Amino acid sequence: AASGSALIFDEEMSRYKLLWTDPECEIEVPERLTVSYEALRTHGLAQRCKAVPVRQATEQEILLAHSEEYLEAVKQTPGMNVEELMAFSKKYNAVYFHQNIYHCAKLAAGATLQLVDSVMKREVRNGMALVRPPGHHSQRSAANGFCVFNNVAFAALYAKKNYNLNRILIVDWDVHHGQGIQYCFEEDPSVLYFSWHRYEHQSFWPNLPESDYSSVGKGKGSGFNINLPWNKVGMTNSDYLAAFFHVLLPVAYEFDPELVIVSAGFDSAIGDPEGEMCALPEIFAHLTHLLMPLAAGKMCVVLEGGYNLTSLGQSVCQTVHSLLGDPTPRISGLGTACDSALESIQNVRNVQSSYWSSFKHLAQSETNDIVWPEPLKRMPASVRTVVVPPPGVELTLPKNCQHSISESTAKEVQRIRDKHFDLTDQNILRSLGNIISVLDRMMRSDEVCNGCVVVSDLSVSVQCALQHALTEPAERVLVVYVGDGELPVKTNDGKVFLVQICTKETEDKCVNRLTLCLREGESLTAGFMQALLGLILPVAYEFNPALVLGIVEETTRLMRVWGHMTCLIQGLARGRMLTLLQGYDKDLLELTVSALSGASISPLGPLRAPKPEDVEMMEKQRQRLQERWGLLRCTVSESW
Ligand SMILES: CN1CCN(Cc2ccc(C(=O)NO)cc2)CC1
Ligand SMILES: [K+]
Ligand SMILES: [K+]
Ligand SMILES: [Zn+2]
Repeated sequence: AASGSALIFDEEMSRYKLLWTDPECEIEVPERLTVSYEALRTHGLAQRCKAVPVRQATEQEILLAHSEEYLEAVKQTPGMNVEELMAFSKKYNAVYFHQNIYHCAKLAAGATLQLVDSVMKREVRNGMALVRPPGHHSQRSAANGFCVFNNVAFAALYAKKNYNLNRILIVDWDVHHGQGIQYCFEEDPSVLYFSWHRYEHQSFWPNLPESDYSSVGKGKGSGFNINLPWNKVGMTNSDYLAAFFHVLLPVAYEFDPELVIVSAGFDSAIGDPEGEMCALPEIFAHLTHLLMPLAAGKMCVVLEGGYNLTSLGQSVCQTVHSLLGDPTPRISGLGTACDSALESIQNVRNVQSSYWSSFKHLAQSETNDIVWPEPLKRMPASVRTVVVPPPGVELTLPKNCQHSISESTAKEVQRIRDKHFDLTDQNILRSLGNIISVLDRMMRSDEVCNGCVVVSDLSVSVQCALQHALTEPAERVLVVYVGDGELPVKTNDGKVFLVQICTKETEDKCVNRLTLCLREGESLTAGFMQALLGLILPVAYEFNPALVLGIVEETTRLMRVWGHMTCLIQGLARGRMLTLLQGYDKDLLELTVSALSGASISPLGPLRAPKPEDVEMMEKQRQRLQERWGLLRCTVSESW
């Protein structure tokens, strides 16, 4: 399977600029490209990507998305002087032309096609194109908002034609609406377009009625256009994550795309003068991370906007860091989305309830200057994953996993058995030595990121893992338990949150436990994913653990969702996760190690519908927990 990350960039795309006074376009400058590539170099990220050369898009490639009349017109701009270039530009809204912009527009588009080919040919796993001019405002016969040709639209149309793809997802996280992409695919159910964007009740450029949440697509495309308008500025990390957990991700995992393309404008970041939002550069590590289990990791990230040179470089690095599989930064201070964002989210979920199973329960009453801290260092672990199979069993491990007891650790095991345990089963005592050794190599280390240990006795293993973690000290521990019965886990001090997926319906009592009893049958997969995206991840992100403890008891239908969970759960605690598997199951063990190690997750297939019984259970959990954990909210709360 595919390995690295493509980086596509050429200096030539910085060789056009604005040649006259125009306050509407002053902000789009060649330095955006130079600063972003130079920040990737500074952080050692460009050196770790496969450089793929740019090329020109061909005439027939441009005609996939644009009219002969418009291409013929743009083709004449290289021969124009400044007066003619100014006259030509004024025919369009917020765009300038330059003798070299037609050349550069061909390169930005070809650069995007190069990335698609590298990913679809399995030459790389994923990649990013750093291009100018941007694309997503560009239309069939018009330049618009700095865009000449619609780079990302090309990518989807090209991938449809040349790879016979039937489902492509486009995520536009630029702060502006990509109306050029919306128009291109508005009737096409094979391309799912998602956009959030500063809107302010249509007072913000481009000032379009059809940028609102009620534009869902047309004809056979109904439901495959998703607009989330931001009606106030200052949106934060919590607003962006709420948008992902409660709108985009549920639909994207149900759609099950074969390719993901990101219209990656970083004018949605803190400090940007166009966006005026407040999200930290670190959030793009998580927006990237949360999408990577789709389409077997096949993701093409295409630069659009972003005008604060500092804000821009940091966000580009956080994105490539994530494409490279480096550990995600911890996001602190998360909570409820603001009221305007909850209104936008609840309105889009309601209008989309006719088209997506994650929202269908909503349709019937029966079912209800600017500064900020520099991002910290993200170093990939020497060995990413450590595994301790049962004694004897050697396994075929990925190149970045490794088998594991020191004299010091042996003394600690004896101390613990002497005070707290009596037990002499010499292998469930080797268990404890392995748990303590692997945890020490996770926390007080830097060399290892996560690990998986097979165990016999859950209660002493869990207790030893949990207690050793707490005194390390890891401030908070998220525990994810698949199984029944009660663990030696205390949730009465705030330092532990326990998620439990079980078979017997348990009444929860306090707001530090989430207990999900999902029914038996075919819909267990969709129900689990709905719970993961809409309940588990919101709470876990708000909790912000320093360690994730996963626990599976011996008794297998979740063996189809476990990979997605352990991939997504690595967005917490910088990927520091210890998974305890009770008993040897080679498939589950190999899958756990696969996902812990950063390998691609196999797709689920287009998702069925969850049972209404399960959706009712999940929304009762949300109602019970969302006052404590506001990131769970996907509606505006009632005022007194
Ligand atoms: C406040 N207004 C808003 C719009 N603006 C023109 C404009 C700027 C940036 C983009 C873009 O595409 N950014 O990524 C598009 C149009 C002029 C003043
Ligand atoms: K957008
Ligand atoms: K569409
Ligand atoms: Zn933009």
